[PDB]
Amino acid sequence: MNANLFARLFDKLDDPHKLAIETAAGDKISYAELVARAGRVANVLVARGLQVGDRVAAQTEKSVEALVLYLATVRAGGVYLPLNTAYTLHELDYFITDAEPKIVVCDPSKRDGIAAIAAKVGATVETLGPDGRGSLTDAAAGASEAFATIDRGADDLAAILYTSTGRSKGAMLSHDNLASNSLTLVDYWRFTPDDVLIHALPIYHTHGLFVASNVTLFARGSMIFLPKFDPDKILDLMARATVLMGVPTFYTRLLQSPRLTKETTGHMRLFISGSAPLLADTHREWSAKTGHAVLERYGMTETNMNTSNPYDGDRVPGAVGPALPGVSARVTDPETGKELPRGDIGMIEVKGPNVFKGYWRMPEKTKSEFRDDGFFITGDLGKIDERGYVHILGRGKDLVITGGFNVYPKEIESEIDAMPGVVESAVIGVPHADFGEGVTAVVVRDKGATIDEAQVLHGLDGQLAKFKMPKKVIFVDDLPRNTMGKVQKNVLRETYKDIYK
Repeated sequence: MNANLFARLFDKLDDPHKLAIETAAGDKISYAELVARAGRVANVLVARGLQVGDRVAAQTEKSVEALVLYLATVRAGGVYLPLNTAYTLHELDYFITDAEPKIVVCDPSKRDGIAAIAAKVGATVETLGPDGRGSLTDAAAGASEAFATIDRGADDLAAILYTSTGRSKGAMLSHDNLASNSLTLVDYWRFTPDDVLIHALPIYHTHGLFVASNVTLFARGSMIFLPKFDPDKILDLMARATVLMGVPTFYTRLLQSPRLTKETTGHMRLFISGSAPLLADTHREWSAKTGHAVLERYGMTETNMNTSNPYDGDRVPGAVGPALPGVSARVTDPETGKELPRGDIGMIEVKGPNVFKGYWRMPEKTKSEFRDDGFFITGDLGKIDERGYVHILGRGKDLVITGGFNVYPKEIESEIDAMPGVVESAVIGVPHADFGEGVTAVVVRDKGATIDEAQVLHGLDGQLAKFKMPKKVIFVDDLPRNTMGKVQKNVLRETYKDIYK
């Protein structure tokens, strides 16, 4: 039947009156109520000139109404284009010009400001504020709820999400890209209609917009729709929720709370982290304080989710799990494009029903990033181990070259980080008359941890090829980090420039 994501989500409901969404104010919206809301908004969009295939660009603060706009856009056969709330009027000009949306929805504060930009591409402007009120909401109230969901095929567009070295690119995502991936995750992450997801992520990125929302809705579960992340509120809610999706900072911040215990997390079923790697130390602490594991998973705008750690059993250090059902992952020589033996490091490529359709109005870039056999070149370097787990090892800028051989610091860092007493390691290359660069590990230990330099080197023995062995292990109270909290390896290289003199 209809491949329209809205139809896949809402066509057959056994229990339409069950909770879909609890708002931050505590309002309850059933599945039936959510569908009706979407019907009213879809009627407004069509009334304002939205035709099948047109884009709706939306720069909205997070609200249930903003989520409804996404659903309504796809229902009406439109292509939903969320835009980071951080974009200035000048920055919006780029996206609106590139995408040529028919409708632009923005905060009431920008209404008159975006008028000229919108007029340039022939778009109509509506508004939606952080409270979910605005011209869109005014109009929807007076619109009919009945709407015939537009027929769409698997490969028809549902959304465009822009990426973050060149200009920002519009990733074209199909109905089946979105439906296939979240349906796969419902099963892989063992969701049921009894699940309650704490939703504290932005909805202008893949994670909060698609993964959290679509997985919950395909599962027939519900979400508690928070406007933003707040450690105390989340702790509050865990007593009556089952799932949390977050990013590492969620977990590290939560860990800083005396409130975090086995009891306060006793009701929870599943914790997931994405976007950036969790430290092994954080995995360990979370497990020690709460009794729970935290699942990690590899994904990106162009591919949705590619892998996930298994629901049951072993996390592998440095890895984010095997390819999900339906998804193919491989590692290739970055230049020649030939697949490498398992365990060798190269370019990660993925193929599957999750992979996007290309970049909007950028045919040459689209051509260059796909192999002849349909695999998408991710830009990420890494390896796939003999167990099939994917290890992401960065994007190549941090390369160390020792005795003429390439070394990827993350490969070594994950092994050291997995050792008891280790908070975090940073592997760098500094001048070494014999090897050009000497592999060097700089390690933060737990207060009073007993692990020493010899123990780290012994632990690495056998785990990695000999040429990758650090020549020295240096212990420090902390790592230098930039204002964004990223470890500064240039600073480390300056500090330790003379260690092999």
